[PDB]
This record gives sequence, C-alpha cells and structure tokens, in this order.
Amino acid sequence: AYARREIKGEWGSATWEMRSVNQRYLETYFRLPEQFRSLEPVVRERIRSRLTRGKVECTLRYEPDVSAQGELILNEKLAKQLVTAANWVKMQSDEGEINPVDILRWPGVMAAQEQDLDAIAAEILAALDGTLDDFIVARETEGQALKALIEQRLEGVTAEVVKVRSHMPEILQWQRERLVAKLEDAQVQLENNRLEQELVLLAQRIDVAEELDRLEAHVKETYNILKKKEAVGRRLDFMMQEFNRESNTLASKSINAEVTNSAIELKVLIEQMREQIQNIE
Amino acid sequence: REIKGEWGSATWEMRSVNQRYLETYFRLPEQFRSLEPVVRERIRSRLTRGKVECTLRYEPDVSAQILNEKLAKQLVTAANWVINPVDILRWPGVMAAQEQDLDAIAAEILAALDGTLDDFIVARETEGQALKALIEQRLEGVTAEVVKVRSHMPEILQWQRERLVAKLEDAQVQLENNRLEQELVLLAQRIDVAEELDRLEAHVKETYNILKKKEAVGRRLDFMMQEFNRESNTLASKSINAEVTNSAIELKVLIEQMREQIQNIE
Amino acid sequence: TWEMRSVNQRYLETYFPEQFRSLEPVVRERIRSRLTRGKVECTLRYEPDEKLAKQLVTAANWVKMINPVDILRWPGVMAAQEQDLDAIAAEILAALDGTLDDFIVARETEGQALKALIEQRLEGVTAEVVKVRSHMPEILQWQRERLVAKLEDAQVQLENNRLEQELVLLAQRIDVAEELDRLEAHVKETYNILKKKEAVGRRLDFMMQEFNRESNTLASKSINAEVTNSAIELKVLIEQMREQIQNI
Amino acid sequence: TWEMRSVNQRYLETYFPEQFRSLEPVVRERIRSRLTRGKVECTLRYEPDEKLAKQLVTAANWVKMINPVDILRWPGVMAAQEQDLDAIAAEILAALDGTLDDFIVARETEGQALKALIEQRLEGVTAEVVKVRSHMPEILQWQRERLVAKLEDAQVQLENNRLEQELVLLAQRIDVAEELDRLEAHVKETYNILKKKEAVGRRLDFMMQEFNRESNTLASKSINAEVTNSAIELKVLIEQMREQIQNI
Amino acid sequence: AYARREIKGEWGSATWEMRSVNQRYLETYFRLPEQFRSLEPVVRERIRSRLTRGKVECTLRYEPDVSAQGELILNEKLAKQLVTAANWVKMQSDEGEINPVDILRWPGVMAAQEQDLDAIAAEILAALDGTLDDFIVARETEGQALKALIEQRLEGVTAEVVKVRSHMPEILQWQRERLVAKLEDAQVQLENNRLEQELVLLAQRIDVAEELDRLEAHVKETYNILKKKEAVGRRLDFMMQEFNRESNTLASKSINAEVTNSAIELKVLIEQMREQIQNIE
Amino acid sequence: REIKGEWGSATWEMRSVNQRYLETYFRLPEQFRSLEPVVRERIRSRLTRGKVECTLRYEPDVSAQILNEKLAKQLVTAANWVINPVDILRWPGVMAAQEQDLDAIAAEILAALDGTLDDFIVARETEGQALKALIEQRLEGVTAEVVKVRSHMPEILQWQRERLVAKLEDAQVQLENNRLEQELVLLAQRIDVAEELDRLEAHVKETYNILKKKEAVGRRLDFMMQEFNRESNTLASKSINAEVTNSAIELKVLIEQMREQIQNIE
Repeated sequence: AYARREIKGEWGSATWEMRSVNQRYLETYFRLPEQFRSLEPVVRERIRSRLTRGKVECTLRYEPDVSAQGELILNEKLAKQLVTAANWVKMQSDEGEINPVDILRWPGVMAAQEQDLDAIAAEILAALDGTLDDFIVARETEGQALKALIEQRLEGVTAEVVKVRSHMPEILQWQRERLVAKLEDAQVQLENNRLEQELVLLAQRIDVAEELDRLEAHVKETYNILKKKEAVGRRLDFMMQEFNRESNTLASKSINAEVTNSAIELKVLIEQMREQIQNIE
Repeated sequence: REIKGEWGSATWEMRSVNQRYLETYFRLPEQFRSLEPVVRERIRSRLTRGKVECTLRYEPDVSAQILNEKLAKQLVTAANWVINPVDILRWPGVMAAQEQDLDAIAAEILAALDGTLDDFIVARETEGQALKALIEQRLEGVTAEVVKVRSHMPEILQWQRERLVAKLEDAQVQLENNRLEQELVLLAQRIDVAEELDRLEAHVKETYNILKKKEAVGRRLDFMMQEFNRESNTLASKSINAEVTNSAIELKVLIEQMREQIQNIE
Repeated sequence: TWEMRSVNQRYLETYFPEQFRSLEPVVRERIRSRLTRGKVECTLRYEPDEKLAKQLVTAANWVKMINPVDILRWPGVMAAQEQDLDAIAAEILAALDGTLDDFIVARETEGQALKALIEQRLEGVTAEVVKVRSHMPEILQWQRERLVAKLEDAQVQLENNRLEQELVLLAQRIDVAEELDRLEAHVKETYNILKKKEAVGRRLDFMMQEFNRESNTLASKSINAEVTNSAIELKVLIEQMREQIQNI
Repeated sequence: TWEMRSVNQRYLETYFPEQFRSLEPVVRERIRSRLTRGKVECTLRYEPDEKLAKQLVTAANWVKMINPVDILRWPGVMAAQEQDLDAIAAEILAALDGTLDDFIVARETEGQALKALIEQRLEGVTAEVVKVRSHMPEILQWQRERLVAKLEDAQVQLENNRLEQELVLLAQRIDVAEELDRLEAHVKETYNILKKKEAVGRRLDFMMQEFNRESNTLASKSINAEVTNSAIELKVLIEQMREQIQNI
Repeated sequence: AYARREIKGEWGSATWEMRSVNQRYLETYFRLPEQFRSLEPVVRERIRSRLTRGKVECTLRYEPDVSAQGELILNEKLAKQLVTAANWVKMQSDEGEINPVDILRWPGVMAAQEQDLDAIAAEILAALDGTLDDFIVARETEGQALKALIEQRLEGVTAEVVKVRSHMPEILQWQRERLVAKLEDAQVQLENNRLEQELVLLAQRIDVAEELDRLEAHVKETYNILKKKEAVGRRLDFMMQEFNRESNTLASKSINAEVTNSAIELKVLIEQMREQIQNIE
Repeated sequence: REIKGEWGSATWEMRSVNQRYLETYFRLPEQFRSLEPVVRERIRSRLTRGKVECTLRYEPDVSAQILNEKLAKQLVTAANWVINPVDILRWPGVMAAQEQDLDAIAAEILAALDGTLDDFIVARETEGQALKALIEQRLEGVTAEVVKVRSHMPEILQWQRERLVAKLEDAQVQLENNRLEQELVLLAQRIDVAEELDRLEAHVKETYNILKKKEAVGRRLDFMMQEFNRESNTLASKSINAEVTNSAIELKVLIEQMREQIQNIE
C-alpha cells in the first residue's frame, strides 16, 4: 500500500515514504539523503524482517533547519592566509580591492556547523519503524478484504458442486437411455448381463464424483490456508490450478448441458479468485 | 480532460493496451506523490481487467510563484568583521522558497479522475459496442450452419446406423474382443451427432444472455469458447459426409474470429 | 576507510575524494578482476591529518594597453596539492584489496549460508516424497474397495478376467512411483551440484524446473486430498528454493 | 533526431538537451522494456526553430541596512523556457519508439545474418565429416596390408585365429564411426536450435563444446595425416562459429 | 604493435593512435574527440575489414587551432536584449554598472565559428587508413620474426625425429634380449615359434614408427600453414596439441633412456613454439 | 630505481607474480604513451616466462613549468565596442600551455629500464639461488633411496622369479590362454625393477646438467618431472615387499616438492 510520516525535530523536518507493488519475490530500493548513507544496511534488514515479498520503494527526505545549525565556524587562520595571499597580490599587481565574500566562498573556510547526525538519525530510526507499523497495517487491512471476497467465491463454489451432485443421477439414466436406444437401431439382441458391466465401466469415469470430492477437499484446504498466519498465501495460486484441473476434468467428460453450463461459473470463480490472490503475501 | 485553475493548468491521459488481469501502475510526478493510492483506489474500484496507463504532469505556473531574512543578516556580519547582495543571494539556503499548497490544487485535480474514468469507460463501451455486434454476427452464421446440419440429420441416422452395423457384422466372424471396443466407440459417437446440436443451439442461447449483462463477461465467453470447440471437434471427428465435414469447418472457423474480439473484452 | 554497501544482482556496474579522481579506473579494474557479478556501491572516507602568477602580470596590461578578488584561490595550487599525494594514495590501494578480502568473505558467508537453507528445503522434499509413499497403500486399497463396492450395489455379476483389468487400469492410474523415483533422484542430484566450486547458479535453476515438471506431473496424476495436499508443499518448497538461487 | 551508436555485449548499461534532462529515466525504461542485452549509447539531436526580481530589491537593502552584472541572466527564465517544452518533447518520445523499430530491425538484420554464416560452417563440418568417411576404407586396408607385411618380413608363421585378433583390435583402434555418428547428429541438431525464437544463445554455445569434445575424441583417435588433417579444420570451423555466437 | 601520425592542417593538428594486444577474438574500443562521434561506425568497420583478431585500442586526439577559427560571431540581437534587460535592472535597482564581459559569457551570444568539420574529418579519414597501413606493416614485420623462429624449432624437431628412427633398431633388439633373458630364469623351455609372434605383437606398439610419421606429417603441414595467406595461424595452437599427442605417445611407451632424453627436447620445442603462436593472427 | 632530473623525479617498480608463458602489459600514464612498445621490446628481449607488472608514474614538477597574445587582443576589442583581465584569463584557449619536451626527459627515463631489468633479473636469480639448492637437496635424498633399493635388488630377482614361476605353474594345469597374458605381464614387469634404477640414476645425472645452463630450463624440468613419476609408479605397482612399497613412496614424495619449486622457474 502506502504510508508517510513527517517528523520535524530540533534540527529540521524529516519524512518517510513506503510503497508496495505486486512482485513475486521481495525487493527493496533506497533513495536516502546524503547524511545517512551509513544507515542503509540496517533499514534493508529491518524491512526483510517484516516483509517477505513485494517490490518496495522506501524513501526518506531531509529538510534541514538552517536556523538551528548556524553554520559559519570561520577558519580564522585559513582566512588570514587567504587575506595575506590576497595582500601579496594586491601589492605586486599594484591594483585591486579585497572582497571578503570571495574569501568566504573558499571550501575550507566556511564549514557548516553540522548538527548531531547521530542524534538526528537516532530519532529518525524511531520513525522508520513507526511507518512500517503504519505500512504493514495498511497491507493487512487490504488483506482482510480479499480474504472475505475470496472466501466469498468459495461459498459460490460450494453452491456449484452440490448443484452438480444433484443432477448426476438424472443425467446418468438419460445416458443409459440414450446409449441403449441405439442398440435397438442396431437391432442387436439385448445383452442384458453384458450390458450392465458396460454401462457401469462407462459411467465411471464420465460421472463426476471423484473430483467433486477433490474440489470440496480443495475448498476445505483453501479456507485454512487463508486462515493460517505462517508462510502466507502464495500457494493459493497453486491451489487455483488444482481447483482448475478438477474443473476442466469436469468440462471434457460432462455429458449434459445442465452440468456444463454451471461448470463455467466454476471457471469464473477460479479466475475471480486468481486475480485477488496476486495481491496476497 | 484539461483543467486550468489558480496556480496552473494540468492534463490527464489514460490508456488501456490489453491484459488478462487488472494491474495499474502510475507514473505521476514527485510534487504530487501523496495521491497515488487515492487515485489507485478510485480507479481499481471501477475496473476488473486490463493493463492501464495512467496520468502525466501539471506544468507549474511561474506567475503564481521567500527569502531568508535572518541568515542573510548573520552572513553580512561574519563578512564585515573580516559587499554584493547577489552573491549573498546565490547561496542554497537563503531563497529556496517552499511554496507548497497541493491540498487546494489537488482537490480540483482529483475531481476529474472520475470524470476521466467516465471517458475511459465511455471509450471502452464505445469500442465495446462494435464487438457486441460482430460477435452476434458470427452467431447468426453459426445458427445458419446449425440448422443446415439439422436438415441433413435424418440421412445421418440412416448412414450412421449402417456404420454401427458394419462394426457389429465385422465383429461377427471376428473373435470376441468384448463389447467395449466396437460398442462404446460406435455408440458414444452416434448419440452425439444430434446431441451437440441441442447443446449448440443452447450454447447460442446461453451465449446471448451472457452478452446483455453489466458484469464481467470476458472469461465467461472464453470458457464458453472452449465449449463450442470441444463439441465442434467431437462433430469434426465424426465426419462421414462431405457436407458434414465442410460444415464443421465453418463452425470452427466462426469460433476463432471471436477469440480475438473477446481478447479486447473486460 | 573503504565501504562496500551493495546487494547482489548481475554484471557488475561498479560505483565510486577530490584528490583521488585519478584512481577510478584503477579501482574499477582491480575489483572486477576477482569477482563474478552484482551491483556494488563503493565509497571511501578521506580525512587529512607561483609560475602562473608571473604570467598573470602579462594579463593586466594587454587588456589595458587588476583585482585579487578574482585571481585569489588558484586551482593549480590545490591540484599538485601540499601533502605528498603519491605516497598517501599508496596506502589506499593497498587497503582496498584488504577490504576485498573481507568483501568476498562477506559474500561467501551468505553464499555458504544460502547453501544451508537451500539444503533445508531439499530434505523436506524428500520428507514430502516419503510422506507420499506413506499414504499410497491404503489408497490402492480404498479405491479397490470402492470400485468393488460400486459393482455390487449395481449387482453386476463378477468376471475375474475383467475384474483385474480395472483394478490394474486404476492401479496404473493411481500409481506415482515413477515421479517419486525421478524426484528421489533429483534431491540426490542437487547435493553434489551444491558441492562444486564452479559456475553452478544456472545448474541449480535447471534442477528447480525439473522439480516443477515432476511436481506438476504427480499433482496432475493421483486421486487423493493427501496426495494433492502433498503436491502443494512441493511447489511451496520449490519457490522457497528459487528465491535464494536467483542471488548466485 | 535519435542516434543509437553501439555494438553488442551483455546487461545493457544504457547511455544518454539541457531542456530534456527530465526524460532520462523515461527513455531508460522504455528501451529496456523491449530488448535483451548489449551496451547502447543513445544521443539525441535538438535544434530549435519576474517574480524573483521583485524579491531581489529586498536583497539590496538588508545587506546595506546593487549591480546588474551579477543578477543578469537568471536560471528560472530559462528553466520554464520560452517555447512550449511540454508539447515539443512529446514528438521526441513518439519518435524514440520509431527509432527502436529500426534499432531492433538493425539487430535482427545481423542476427538473421550471423545465423546465415554460422549455417555456413555447419555444412562444412558435415563436408569434413563425409570427407573423413572417404579416406577410411583405404586406411583399414593400408594398415591391414602393413600389419601383414610386417609379419612376413619377420617371417613369423601365420595363425588365423590370432591373425584376425590384431586385424580387429586395430580395426577398432582406427574406427571413427562412433564420433562421426555423434557429429553427424550434432550438425542436424544445431539447425533446429537455429530455428527457435527463444533464448538460445547458450544452447548454441553448449553445442559448440559438444563439437570440440567429439573433435578432440576423433583427433586423439585415428592414425592418418588425412584424419588429423581433417581434425584441424573441425576446430577451425568451431572457433569460427564461436566468434559469432558470443554476440547473441 | 603500435603506430601514430600527427597531421596539422589549416584548422589544427590531429593525431591517431593504434595498439594491439593478444586476444582470442577481434575487439575494438574508440575514444574519439567530441566533434567526430558521427564517424565511429565507419572507423570500426574499416578496422574489422583489415583485422580479424586482437584487442585494439584506437584513439584520435584533436588539438584545435584557435588562431584560424576566429570564434566570436556576436549575436548582436541577443546581446542587445541582454543590454536592455541589464538596463531595466540598472534603472529599477537604481544602482550598478554594466560589464560586457558578463554579457559575453552568455551561452548563445558567443558561438565559436566552428570550422569545416566536414573538411576536417575528410582529411582525417585519409590519415586513419594511412596509420592502419603503418599499423598492419608493424604487425606483419613482427610476424616475419616468429615465422622464422617457429620454422627454426621445426628444423630442431626434424633433428629429433630421425635421431629416434636411428636408435629404434638398436633398442628393439635389447628389449628382445632383455625380455627373453627372464624366460631362462623362468627355466621355461624355449618357445621358439611361439616367441616370435609374441616378440612382434609386443614391439608393436612400443616401437615408435607410426607417430614419427605423424610428427613428420605434422611438420610438413605446419610449414604450409605458416606459408598460407588465408585464415592465418590460429590453428597452429591446435597442431601443437597434435604435435604433443604424438610426443607424449612416445613418452609412455619408450623403453630406452636414449629415446626418452631426446623426446624431452621435443616437448621443449613444442612449448617454445606454443609461446610464439599466441602472437599469430 | 628513482631518478631526479631537470623537470622532475620519477620512480619505476617491476613485479612478477607467476605465469606459464611470457605476457607483459603496461599501465604507464598518458603523457608518456609513446614508449610502451620501446619498453615492450627492450623487456621482452630479455625474458622468457612470467606475468610481469611494469611501471607507475612520474610526478610532474610545477616549478619547472604560455598565454595567448593574439586571441586576448581580439576579445577586448569585441568586448569594448559593446574590464577585468582575469575573466579574459579563465577562458580555455588563452592560457592552456603546451609545455611538451618528453624527447629529452624520457632519454634518462628509458636508460633506467635496463638498469631496472637487472634489478628484476637480480631479484629472480637471487630467488633462484635457493631453489637450485633445495632441488638438488631432494635429489640427494632421491639418490639415497635409489641405492637403498639397489641394495635389496638381489632378493627381488630371487623373489620375482618365484612370482613369474607361480604364473607358469598356475598356467600349467590351467587351459592354454596363450603366452601373452601370463608372460607379457610377468616379463615386461620383471625387467623393470632393475631397469628404471638405471634410468633414475641417469635421470639424476640428466637433471643436474640441466640445472647448470644459462637458458630456459623450467619446462625441461617439468617434462623430466613427469618422467620421474612414470618410472616411479611403474616401480610402485610392482610392490612385492614392504621396503620396496615404502621406498617408492619417498621417491614419489620427493618428486612432488619439486613440482612447486619448479613452479617459480623461468
């Protein structure tokens, strides 16, 4: 998701910025200020410890409060040998004045009285963790929504399985009545005892009993994966394939309009789920 | 949608390409980085599929744009005990100028996104209106080829019975292989010639009502699209006559054209 | 003081005081000469412990035929420097190699470490393999007891020559020995791949795909929750391995 | 006008007017999104067809409580520019993609071309393979006629059961059918490798090593100048192939 | 090798610099001036057409003759709106003078009257090829030396083969006299007719006749490879391995001190050659 | 070797690491780029093996260091019709200063390379003097182990004859395999026990005179070094007694220590 926090201390104001995008692995980038490039390893690990996946861009922005630094700290000794060097010229050259503003714009004469960066970073680090709290909270929140609507599709799945278990007896008699009706057009004498073994070992497979158990087993297993705190929902995308393998198993074996037209909604449910699982840790 | 306000004019531009799922990314500026999720939520709430290209930049106004009084004062003092003001000026910290007020500018900016999403939705419904038409066009052609087979059906029940009998007669003199090979093949296949015709006419019915909904029907079609072909090839490999062999081709051909016009469907 | 401050990636794309801009190619070459890949950010920490003026008089006249504020600090007074830069820079290059010692060791550290946690998942696969062999006998038994139970409610009278035929053609449906044998060989094969000193960061990635093709082969094969429930852990284990192999 | 001015190498490490420094990340991303590897040097050709001044008066007094030569040209008069930079830069990004079209085609051109000249050496190997099968029969004959000729000057009296044994154990020494069969299969295998649209620039390099192990196997096997003379051309052909495959 | 040529024309002086180092493939780098970055492809190909291997660094150095350019070309129009902008300030600010030197240091006011770069590069390209001539000549020259001393080792090789063909008859009788002498210590009865077939099929192999022919065939083939103008001496390094395979074949089969001590010089000759072949195209 | 002249002092530093072949590369500066081959030829002419690290830099002297009269003149003129001279000064083309004269400085520089090559050659002869000693040390130990086997030789001719007889007696009752397996094995191997001793004593002789030459003997040793071991393992796999088995070990052990002290030899 996203989060930022301004701080504003005795030295200046600071602002953290974290954002997260769908990535397969965990990756992080850091565009920090220049005073704190010695902190980057601590922050990186502090992230990996609380995140496991996602491309995350973490940024800190430093606004220095010049009113409190004071800067200056005149190297009075160097300025003087700048003054004397200015004098040995002003005399030999026999011309010219001596601007002090120029004498100031020497690299080593005006060192900015840097502020307790060890105290500035000490309060920043306290704010880095404070944002991760606000960041993870933003990510769990969003997680609570998908969990519900994924479990929502699961209930829609259950509505689709039992609806199929219900039409199997009605369909398998119609295939018995259809297949046999040709044997009379074939004029062939009624096998009777040889028919039954053929009608059985033809209904199985062709009748959906096995995978419905699997799909129902998948639904049970799906719920607990969403209800664990451990190695999160990356495996869900895998289950959606197993869900799908039992779905398509039903597609190329189904013998009735009524079973197939409902079996599409399944494929719809899987994909609806397959979209919201890409947002799961 | 261009807006021009009190501090300058901005311009939005949204695009869509084509993806199986919904995934938006935003390359907004950096002066305007606190809205990316707000925009994200307001966009994702209205769409279901497609890779979407969102927003460019607001060109800042200069005529609508803070010197350091205290620091400049202590700089002269350090400088005199040791005078252009312009040099005293081109120091990083004396001017700078914060000049922030995005909390008033963005409110008029954000109001246009829903206005922009309409123009995105309007553009895709527009593009959508054509596909609805030409998909229903292949269907009428489908239906025309459906009854054309339905008309030749009686000859098939006479010609396919004689095929089945040919299997029962060849198996006469032939040893007893069992009933499975000669019968489950020549019975499961004869019942189909008429059977999928019932399905296909039903597929056509089921296809049309799917098209008149306000929900997400892009995969529901593709699922149906596989169903069309599986009953089609079932009919293809049962080809005993020229007209049936040639008709199942037009069928399969009609199916595929859809598999591109459905590729643009959300 | 040298500081390497970078993770691991590919090529290497190295990154790099005002007195030492003449070393940047030298350092670049001396680093890449010893290591493979990865983006490296290199920063150092330097904290210290004329003739033209004669030719300047000439400038004052030819412009008139003047001011110290302009010509005040000259670059060439600070280029040739004041401290023997050719002797001070000498300890720097000698210490850079000294950090590289600790840099490679730092990379071997996790490298030897990632090796350890990859070997963790490898054992678990075998644990998931043998866990599969554990639920198999009851399955060929419950599917057998099921298949027979279905024919008797149907009361279809029994013929042994055909009885066995479904009992086999289901036993060869449910059978998962082939992929277990392949997979049991895969875990074995990885360890010796893990025991080479060479360029094996692709050889591992190939192996992880072998797992996925055999994981998916067995996943798309058997009949039970327990088998599919085991088939989840495999890809979970695979991806866990694949997250750490992309860094080699 | 865009200009790409770079050869082929790996990663890609892209390189890049004063009004357009705000595009450098945008261009970087839009290029790498479409291509594989190689060092690319990108240059463009741009040829064109206040409020602060008010806050400046303030500066003149607080320093005294002054000069146009200093504040003369201000940056912010030239930053916001004078021409609509937001509309002119728009044709540039649209044309960059236009050059990329011609850039990929330029790389496919040689890519389709290197493919051709690699296929040249491939045919020659087969020509060197069949050229080997050509000198074989006389060799099993001249070594046979030699071996027998050596036993008769020595006058060693002949035994057929042992005669054949050297005639075989030399015939299986001189034999080079195995590596020719392997090699004849190699050339066949390369062409279909050459007919894929994917990441085959390693698959080729593997094949060229297969050649060298079989080249060296046959080189280190037979007995004749003609065989060794043929074994030279192989590695010559291999290296010739390997010079052009390192660019894929 | 190496070559450079100064030019000095009506516009300034120019200097090419090429150097070549032992590389397996052909590679080239170009550090050109800034006025001629539009020439780099022509030069690259102009090199590949004349070179086949070697890492080559090609450099051009431009020394502009400021005396002939003249520069200036005052944008009198822009300078005036610089003057007026300077005036609208000088008046409002109520202070200050107007330096023209500052008005000059505007990017667009002083455009250096660039010189016919299309005429400068036209004479440079004529000098680029002139150096390649001097470069390749430097490389052939050096080539003529290695060719001689490699063929020099070849003669030393021939001295080593015939010296071996000469001692074979003397050695093979001593191995006959040695091997048989144990059969008497073995007390075993003299095989006679069974001995001869064993003494023959033991001398071959063990006697160096086959590979000597090969080595002599290698020497013949080596000479013509050095004497072709075509696909140059890269294959020589390969032949040195074939030379070496016949050398070592002689090492582990040799039965005499006298044959082996000479067979070392062979291995010495190969390596002496194997060093000078790394400098061959 | 440090030299200090009229325009500044320079310092050479040469190093050697260790390579099988000779290959020199030079990282000299850029002010001094016209000598790299001259130095190359003068170096390569004296060495045969080794990867060699050559030369650093000359620190330029400032007290031993050209304004534009004409351009500065036409700059003032353009400037006045429209004056600090220092600004007129910090233009790229008015000062610059060529200040070249490497044709006089390098002559004293180049003269020291032969002086430096001596110090390179002196350093390696120095390092060489130790290896010559300790290689000849393993050899005396070799010789001591040579005669120790030569002393036990008679027992071997008695013990190896009984081994050969054991092969002729086992083959008695045994079917006629032929003469090759029992005889070429047990004859080619018995003749050796004494044979390589003649070679090894000769190897030692041949080794020593190789060491007293002024030419390139580094591979001549390594060739010999393989010869030592091939007669050694021939003697190793003929091990019938404890003392012979244990003696052929010290032999092989002595050989290998050399294969490191020869690794530093040119």
